[PDB]
Amino acid sequence: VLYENQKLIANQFNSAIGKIQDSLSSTPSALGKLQDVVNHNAQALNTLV
Amino acid sequence: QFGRDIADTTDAVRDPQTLEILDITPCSFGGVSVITPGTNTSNQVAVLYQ
Ligand SMILES: *[C@@H]1O[C@H](CO)[C@@H](O[C@@H]2O[C@H](CO)[C@@H](O)[C@H](O)[C@H]2NC(C)=O)[C@H](O)[C@H]1NC(C)=O
Ligand SMILES: *[C@@H]1O[C@H](CO)[C@@H](O[C@@H]2O[C@H](CO)[C@@H](O)[C@H](O)[C@H]2NC(C)=O)[C@H](O)[C@H]1NC(C)=O
Repeated sequence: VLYENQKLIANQFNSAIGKIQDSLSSTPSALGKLQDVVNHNAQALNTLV
Repeated sequence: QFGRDIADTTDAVRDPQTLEILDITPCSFGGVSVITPGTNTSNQVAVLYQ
């Protein structure tokens, strides 16, 4: 099934790459875990001081 | 007369004699670190300031 539609799956892979490139910056809430851990460390330091 | 920051500490102050703004920052300090190959191999040590 690979070489029957190699151009089609190449175009689909390129479309998926473009879609995920758009979706990574489409919303500012797609990186919630890093923002949460950074804010938790910052708030821990803030309440420490 | 003086300013503060997010830590609610002293970072800037106005002198009572003139009108020049000052800044307060602590000098260099930290925990000292050591690097040694062990007493069973050699005796030279490399002291490190973190
Ligand atoms: C299988 O699905 C893919 C994607 O859903 C189809 O590729 C699309 O085909 C249409 C019409 O042929 C084009 O207008 C689109 O541009 C194609 N998409 C991409 C990303 O190239 C494909 O045709 C489908 N195959 C079958 C046999 O139904
Ligand atoms: C406190 O006294 C000092 C004395 O040096 C004053 O400083 C002088 O003030 C005069 C008046 O403006 C200036 O012409 C001089 O150039 C200043 N000298 C220096 C070294 O700064 C100062 O102004 C006084 N402060 C107050 C609030 O009266």
